[PDB]
Amino acid sequence: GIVEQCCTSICSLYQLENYCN
Amino acid sequence: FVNQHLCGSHLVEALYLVCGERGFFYTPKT
Repeated sequence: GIVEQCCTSICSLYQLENYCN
Repeated sequence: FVNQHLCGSHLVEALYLVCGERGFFYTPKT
């Protein structure tokens, strides 16, 4: 899931945008 | 923006900034 990407590596602001609309 | 691994509360506080006034949600897992 997207949470893993941000926990184990570095979510850029572009990846972070997915958590909202 | 500053690079950091983002988990737990760090992820939540980062999302406030990126999503701004739109708000956001999180998917916890008990």
